[PDB]
Amino acid sequence: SGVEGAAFQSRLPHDRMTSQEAACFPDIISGPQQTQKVFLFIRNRTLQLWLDNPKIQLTFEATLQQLEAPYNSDTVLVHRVHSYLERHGLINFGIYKRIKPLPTKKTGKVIIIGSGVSGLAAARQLQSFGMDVTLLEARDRVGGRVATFRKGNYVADLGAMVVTGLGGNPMAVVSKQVNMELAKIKQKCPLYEANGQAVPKEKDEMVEQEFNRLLEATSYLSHQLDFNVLNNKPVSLGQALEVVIQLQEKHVKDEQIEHWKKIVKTQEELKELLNKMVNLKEKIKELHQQYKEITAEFLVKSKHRDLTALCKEYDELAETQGKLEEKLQELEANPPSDVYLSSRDRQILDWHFANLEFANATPLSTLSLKHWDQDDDFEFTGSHLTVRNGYSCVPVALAEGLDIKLNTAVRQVRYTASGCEVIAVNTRSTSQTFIYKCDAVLCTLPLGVLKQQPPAVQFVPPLPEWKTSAVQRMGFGNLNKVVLCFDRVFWDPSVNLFGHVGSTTASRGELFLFWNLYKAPILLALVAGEAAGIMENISDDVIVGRCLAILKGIFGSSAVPQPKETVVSRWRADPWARGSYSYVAAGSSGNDYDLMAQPITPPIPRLFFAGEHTIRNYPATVHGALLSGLREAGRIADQFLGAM
Repeated sequence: SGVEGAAFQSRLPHDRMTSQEAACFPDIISGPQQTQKVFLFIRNRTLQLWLDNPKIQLTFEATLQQLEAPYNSDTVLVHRVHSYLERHGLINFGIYKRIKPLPTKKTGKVIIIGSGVSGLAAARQLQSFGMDVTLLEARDRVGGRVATFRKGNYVADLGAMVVTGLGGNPMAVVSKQVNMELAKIKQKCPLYEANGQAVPKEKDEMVEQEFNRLLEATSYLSHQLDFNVLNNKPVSLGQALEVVIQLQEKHVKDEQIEHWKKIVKTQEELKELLNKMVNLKEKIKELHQQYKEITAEFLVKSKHRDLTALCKEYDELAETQGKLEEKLQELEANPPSDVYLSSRDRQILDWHFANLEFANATPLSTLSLKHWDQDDDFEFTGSHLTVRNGYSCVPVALAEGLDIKLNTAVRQVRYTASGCEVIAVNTRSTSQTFIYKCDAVLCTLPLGVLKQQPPAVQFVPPLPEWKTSAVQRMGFGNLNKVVLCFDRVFWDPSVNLFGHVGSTTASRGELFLFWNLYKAPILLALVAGEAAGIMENISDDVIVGRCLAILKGIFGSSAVPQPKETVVSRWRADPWARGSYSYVAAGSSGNDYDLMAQPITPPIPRLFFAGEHTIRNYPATVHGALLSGLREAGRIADQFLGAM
């Protein structure tokens, strides 16, 4: 399934056309199905060629000469496809050798705001399509939310760090293009309590099993019983979880009752049986007395079979009595769960939650119960890997040959029915400004900046109500890292990551997860959920000291030396960011990701948006950013260069 593979690795269905191709090739979709069959093979065959060697530019010519008969004969179609694929960044994207040198004559001038992966990506596309493009970047470096600390042999990612499963992941190609050393993440993640001791294999699995059950429960509750709104306010995921935990607590209390009742009842029965027995003892005494008084050869006979008969009664009860102490002692021995989760059990569960508040980069209570995982259906297949040599190798390589004006903070974007103006300023001398003119503006500003109040950059005219409203609706999270550079490795080198369980639900996200990813003696500590923001208000020294506390508790003092170097991120504070990444907030939905990507026109689309918060199916990711870049590059090329 080679050509079949290529289509999959391209997030496309190998045996049918997408609504897209259907739109661009309406003559085929609504025509001989025999042609559709051909179209696809051309598409799948072209991608293949590209994917089987993404280092060199795949051309229309090169494609045509590699297809086999009878395809190689339909020159036109091949072209039509190859073009389509290229325009939409499915081939010839990332970084490759050009066998067909760029034309000197550059048509159309577009300015890109921000030089993040989304930004660079589009930039390289618009330029390969022969347009005049310049990226204005506030920072004194490219990468944006991709930041890598490099000093000596020391390497560590302060921003994104994980690559999620190569299957169908565009980064896979890019990985190959920049020679980025990716290393899978070993699943073994040992958890250690507040005091420092590990968590027995058993509990880890138990509490974790419970963690999944709860989430599953909220999912059912949401997409089955439609419990998605309460008191007119949207239901958050944490809201559900807390409710689902409440119910579990009730079910336990309930089974404790029915048991206490079984007990008491069985104790009442005994106390009663015990009594009549004490009366039969009394009754038997009225006979082992009296009885012993000439007709006695029949009186003794009548008194005997009498007195005995009251034992074929008594010791008979001792029987249907033991059958109660047996039933009793047995229950008081097999009591049900005293509680749903112990105090310590709950702390571990909170770790799993915090671990989630990491993946979503926000407190569970702010997440939409219904849509927080709106894109689950789009995950790539494969093990998650980590960028061993620093995820920055990507943006750096992507910036090669581009016109990037670092230290240039944009403060105003003007767009009229006849052109655009981008006003920026030097971040080193706010006195001087710049007025770049262009036919189009591509805004890859983070949602965090777009949400800023007062506004970091001004739009003239102001953004539509429908755009600002979505911005205000969408969630933008925060996550932080603490980089600990040591001169020795006192941790387990075979262990990729290890957890630290907090003491309280509130602080469950404080340095809960430690990462061992690099060549040098380096550990990363994560700060998730509520902690994230708060911790930013604490000095590097203190925040580091607390890390050491944790580590020392795990490995023992004296075993944990002082860090020769420490790096602490504060992404919310970062004016060029204002948070880590977007998330579907309770009250918002995947539709806002679409509304974001929607271009703004005042008769012809002028202002365009790209970036992780604009790509609905692959939101909050480096690859998400990447695609949103290619996406707009294509959309813009179609508008300004039209057809090829």
